[PDB]
Amino acid sequence: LTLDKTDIKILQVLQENGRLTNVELSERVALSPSPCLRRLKQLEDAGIVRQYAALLSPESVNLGLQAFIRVSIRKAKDAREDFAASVRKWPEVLSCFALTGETDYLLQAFFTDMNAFSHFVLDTLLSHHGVQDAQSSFVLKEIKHTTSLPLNHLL
Amino acid sequence: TLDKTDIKILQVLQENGRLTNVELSERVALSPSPCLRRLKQLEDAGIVRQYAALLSPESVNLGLQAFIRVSIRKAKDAREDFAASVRKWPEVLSCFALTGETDYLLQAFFTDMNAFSHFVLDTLLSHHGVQDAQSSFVLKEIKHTTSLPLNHLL
Amino acid sequence: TLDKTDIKILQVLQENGRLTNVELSERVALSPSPCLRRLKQLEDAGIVRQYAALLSPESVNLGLQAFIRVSIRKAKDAREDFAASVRKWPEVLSCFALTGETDYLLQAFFTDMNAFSHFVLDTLLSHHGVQDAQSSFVLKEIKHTTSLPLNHLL
Amino acid sequence: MPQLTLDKTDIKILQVLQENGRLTNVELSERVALSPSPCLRRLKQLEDAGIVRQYAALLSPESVNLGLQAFIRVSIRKAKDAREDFAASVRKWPEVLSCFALTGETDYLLQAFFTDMNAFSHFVLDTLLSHHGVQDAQSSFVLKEIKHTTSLPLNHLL
Amino acid sequence: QLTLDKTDIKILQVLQENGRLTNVELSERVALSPSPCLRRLKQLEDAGIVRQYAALLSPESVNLGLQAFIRVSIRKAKDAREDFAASVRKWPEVLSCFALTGETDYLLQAFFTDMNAFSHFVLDTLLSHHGVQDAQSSFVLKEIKHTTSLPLNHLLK
Amino acid sequence: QLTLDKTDIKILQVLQENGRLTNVELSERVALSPSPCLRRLKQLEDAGIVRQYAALLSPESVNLGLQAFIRVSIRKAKDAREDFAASVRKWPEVLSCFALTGETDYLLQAFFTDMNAFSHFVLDTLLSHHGVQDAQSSFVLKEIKHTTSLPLNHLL
Amino acid sequence: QLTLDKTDIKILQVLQENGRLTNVELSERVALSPSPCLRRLKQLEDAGIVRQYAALLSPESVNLGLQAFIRVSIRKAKDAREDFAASVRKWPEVLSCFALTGETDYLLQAFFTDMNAFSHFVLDTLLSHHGVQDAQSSFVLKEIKHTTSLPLNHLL
Amino acid sequence: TLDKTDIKILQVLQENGRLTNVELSERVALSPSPCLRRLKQLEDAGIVRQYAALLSPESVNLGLQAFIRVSIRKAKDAREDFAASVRKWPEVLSCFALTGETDYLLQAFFTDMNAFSHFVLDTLLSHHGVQDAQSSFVLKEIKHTTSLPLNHLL
Ligand SMILES: CC(C)C[C@H](N)C(=O)O
Ligand SMILES: CC(C)C[C@H](N)C(=O)O
Ligand SMILES: CC(C)C[C@H](N)C(=O)O
Ligand SMILES: CC(C)C[C@H](N)C(=O)O
Ligand SMILES: CC(C)C[C@H](N)C(=O)O
Ligand SMILES: CC(C)C[C@H](N)C(=O)O
Ligand SMILES: CC(C)C[C@H](N)C(=O)O
Ligand SMILES: CC(C)C[C@H](N)C(=O)O
Ligand SMILES: [Ca+2]
Ligand SMILES: [Ca+2]
Ligand SMILES: [Ca+2]
Ligand SMILES: [Ca+2]
Ligand SMILES: [Ca+2]
Ligand SMILES: [Ca+2]
Ligand SMILES: [Ca+2]
Ligand SMILES: [Ca+2]
Ligand SMILES: [Ca+2]
Ligand SMILES: [Ca+2]
Ligand SMILES: [Ca+2]
Repeated sequence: LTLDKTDIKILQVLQENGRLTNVELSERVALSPSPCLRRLKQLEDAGIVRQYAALLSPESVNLGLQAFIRVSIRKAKDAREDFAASVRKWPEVLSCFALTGETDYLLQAFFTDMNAFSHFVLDTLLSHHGVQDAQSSFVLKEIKHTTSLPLNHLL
Repeated sequence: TLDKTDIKILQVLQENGRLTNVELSERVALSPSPCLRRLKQLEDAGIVRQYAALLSPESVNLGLQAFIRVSIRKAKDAREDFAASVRKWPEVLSCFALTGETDYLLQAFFTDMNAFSHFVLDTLLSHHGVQDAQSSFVLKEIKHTTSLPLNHLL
Repeated sequence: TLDKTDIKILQVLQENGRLTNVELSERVALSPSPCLRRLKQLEDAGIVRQYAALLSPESVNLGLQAFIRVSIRKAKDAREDFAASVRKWPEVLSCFALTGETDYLLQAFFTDMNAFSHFVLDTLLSHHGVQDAQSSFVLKEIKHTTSLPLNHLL
Repeated sequence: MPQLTLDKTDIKILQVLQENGRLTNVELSERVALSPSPCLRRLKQLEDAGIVRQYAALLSPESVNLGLQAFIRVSIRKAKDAREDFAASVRKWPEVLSCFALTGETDYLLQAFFTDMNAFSHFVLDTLLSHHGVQDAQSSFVLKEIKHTTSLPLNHLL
Repeated sequence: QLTLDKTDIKILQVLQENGRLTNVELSERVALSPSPCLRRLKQLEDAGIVRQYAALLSPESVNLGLQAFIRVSIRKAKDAREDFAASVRKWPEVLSCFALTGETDYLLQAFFTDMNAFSHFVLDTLLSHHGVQDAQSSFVLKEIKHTTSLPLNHLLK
Repeated sequence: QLTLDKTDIKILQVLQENGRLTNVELSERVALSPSPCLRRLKQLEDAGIVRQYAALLSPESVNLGLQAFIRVSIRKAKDAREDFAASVRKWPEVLSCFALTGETDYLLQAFFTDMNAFSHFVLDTLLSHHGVQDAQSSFVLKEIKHTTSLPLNHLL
Repeated sequence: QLTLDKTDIKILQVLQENGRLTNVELSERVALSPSPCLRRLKQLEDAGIVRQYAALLSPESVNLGLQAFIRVSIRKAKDAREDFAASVRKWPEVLSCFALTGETDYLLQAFFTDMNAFSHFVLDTLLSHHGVQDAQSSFVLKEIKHTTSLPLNHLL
Repeated sequence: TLDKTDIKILQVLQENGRLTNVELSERVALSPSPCLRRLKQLEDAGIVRQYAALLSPESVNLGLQAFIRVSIRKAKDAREDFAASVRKWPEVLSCFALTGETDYLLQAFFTDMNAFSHFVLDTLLSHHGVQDAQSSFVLKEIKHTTSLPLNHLL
């Protein structure tokens, strides 16, 4: 159905604390336990909540190097498919978007250090047949990073 | 200091963060009590910085996802005011000071191309520190996960 | 050769291509009998290539106006085939071979980024001649008129 | 929305008018399968409710000695109303037909016509660049017009 | 090799601007007897310094109102560089050509009547050539300065 | 305005290659008597067709074996584009200078003895100029073709 | 993995600056006994720390007036990265070669006599090589700083 | 004054800077006494500007080699202050004013990406003269020698 302010605040609270209890959740939305849990399921089935996940600290797991790699695919057949299917099998790459502009594709990957990166790029990214060109930048400082989408545009 | 079981939790949790101790204990092949101290222990540390509900963007009218490349003005204030402003802009999820010709990279979600129009013109570029902005748009999500790779710890 | 009076006709007609022979007789200080000949003499010659209804994009749900900067292959007939193709794509209104870094420039209209994505990925780039493309979108229309300047003719 | 108030014939009106904009209700109606009174009804509503914003004559640039079509990319300055004053001034330049605030490296893109490269030189050096807001300009020219129509596509409303 | 002095340099300075002075005139401007003056100038030619005497026309005056600078990029063959060079030599509208450093392989200086004329060249000749991978051209809005004259002061001690 | 006929142009073609001919020598190839042939070339040079006769020297022969094409950016100011234009005119090592379209504001053609002299130029004088915002220079590796001669077939 | 003692650093600081020193001279700079200076040093050399001792010459002194940096791009063909690598190793005019991140695939530092020398190298060697897709070179106008000495205070 | 022998001295010494005169005097086909005579004069002139020990970065924990393309502010003499500063930063081994888009180029070494970040953001960009910096990093070292070519002197 349509989301009303109640359905939003849930999403708002949950995008920030996705491991709450239905009890805690209700206590933060002015809802009764059962009526809360009903509305959350609706939201889940209707694709609105696509996954509950535990966000780790990159540094905590020795992942220092956060890479933004701008690749450029080949003008060949099934080059964009093979590439896509490949990038889906590389755990070091978390995200991947076909972008407007000079950049054909953009990858956000994590690595131990520059060595790890060098090995990745040289012996896997660039080895892929469909990769024609790669060009990568590194994060010096994380100004802001959240998974929480904006929701005021539904009020 | 992490160990093999300690880790296997993280892999499981990263993908299903809303598990029950009983369930998580099961997978990591632990008992609830010793499982729970570990999972806690890991949070105590900061290994897990948050559990979050991940939303479908289109599901919520946000169809337009932009990566903007901003270049900040060269002044002592410029970097901090801008930093403090971008933290207060909810349509922008991420922000990174990068290497290369791009000084700062912004990830943001918007309702449609018009919404973007008002954001950049009436907020982004209006900010005194913002000297120039240059933006691209996602045509296709090939892959998007939040789960870090962990095999380099084994 | 056009005289000051012919010039006034074309200027009036470029702005209201539906104007009556009478009001035209007025705006150009003439009689409707001769005045009509001047216009006929124009259409018939070839100064006036077309009269058109201009619609408002938003009005018909075309909120996304695109400018695509293509690069054609260095093929004997890549130039021909592509040109033939862009002629049949109703989403692309104009197409120019420019000077500079860009080989061709396309101005075209879409419903939304989705409609775009499908066009660029399944039709633009799928075309054999198209080597690479990079497009930018219209945040704001500061001015847009089909009327040419004519003061250089007096 | 355009599916709530528009039906087959209404969309055939706008297709036919976009290409032959200076007819008469009878002439047009004589081509959409209607009559000189009902056709007017639907027609007087399209241009009443914002659809048909203008009827215009389209001239041949070379015909009127305009043989140099230029696509200038301008970067505005980070003053304040730099963006206002520029916008206001672009509208006063007859040589500049269109002006758009685009995404990408370019801030604004102007489409303009001139007589010859001299005319253009004088325009850029003496006007575009002389304006206080214009920080930089870079311009390319049209070598060959592959396709140019003012008519929008409407098949997305069916 | 020759040894050039004040009086020989002046000869070259004077000639680089007035390539049509007589020997007499030239002899008075540099303060020499016509006879040895002449010898000198022939010596200066005989030494390879004076490559050519030419008349310089005003493009505008001969309806070549549009001057271009075309940054062309040559394909990767072996013969591409030579075929292209040898073809550019035969294009009269193309006056100069230079293999430059940086992102440009070759830079061309060419003159045309107008943009139609240019369009016709680029699309039907330059890009038609098998070696030309890509072209990217700009045009002269204003000629702030243009001289054939080399500087020679560095030679004076 | 002068109305150029088939012969007049020839006179320009032949001159553009050999600008030091004797009026007789010219008479003898243009198909004009020494009197008319003479008067015309004057009509031509007075009209503004023939703007000058110059000796063309060999760069390398005079130790100048480093040709530079500088792409410069001028600061947008009231006293900017003027001052720079006037300065470039008094810089002997810069032969030509063009305000061209595209990403470059100005293109400069300049000759130097070596990379060091260049260095001194750009650092101490080109970039020291207050109008000069940015400089980006390349160098000629090989001169495929260089002629002063304009084409004139378009007038036939 | 290292965490060298407060003077073991010093030895490598001094030796990076005066690499032909006599153990006696080395001792009077780090304030050790003349014997422990071949102990501390023995160890360091006997690891991988000191890769080599070289005489550094003055480029203009040997006529190499033209120091150039070349941004090369490999073909995304086959073993292009190998053949090229092995070839750059054989070109003595090319001192350094680094595979960088960014729009540039490879960066080369080289030295030449004058701009001509460079032209011959580029057209007749670099670009002739099968793997080299495009080259793009800038030159050094002025050397602000140049030392072979690595910073070591991060080990204290 | 720089004959064939003097070059065979320099070729040998650039590779083995700590070469025994006994050995050196052999590798050039000289007797010891006149060999020591030639090298001396070669360094008393300036040909041999320094003898130095070259270390292995990885060995000293400097994993990140990096090329920063600086751009100096066109101020009164930012050019001077910056130069004087860059000589005081030991992390930056070399700095060159190059032709092209790049005003200055710096070659510098660091421990890790964080060290780098600290330098750029708190030292490089904080200097008043620095208008912008863009930096690329060494993925792999195909070749690096301090020895110049000398065949051109034969
Ligand atoms: C798929 C991408 C390469 C599309 C391209 N960036 C464009 O703007 O059209
Ligand atoms: C802080 C940023 C301006 C850093 C810059 N993008 C770099 O390459 O180091
Ligand atoms: C209107 C402009 C300031 C827009 C900006 N250049 C962009 O890339 O989106
Ligand atoms: C048709 C295009 C490839 C022409 C090219 N952009 C030029 O400036 O010459
Ligand atoms: C005067 C110059 C700065 C003009 C500029 N190159 C342009 O194409 O608009
Ligand atoms: C060697 C190159 C292809 C590396 C690439 N330019 C990058 O930034 O990762
Ligand atoms: C002739 C060109 C291919 C030279 C190349 N642009 C360079 O900088 O070395
Ligand atoms: C010193 C630098 C600003 C010089 C500039 N890179 C040029 O090519 O002229
Ligand atoms: Ca692209
Ligand atoms: Ca979408
Ligand atoms: Ca930058
Ligand atoms: Ca809009
Ligand atoms: Ca191009
Ligand atoms: Ca034309
Ligand atoms: Ca911009
Ligand atoms: Ca002109
Ligand atoms: Ca090149
Ligand atoms: Ca030379
Ligand atoms: Ca490393």
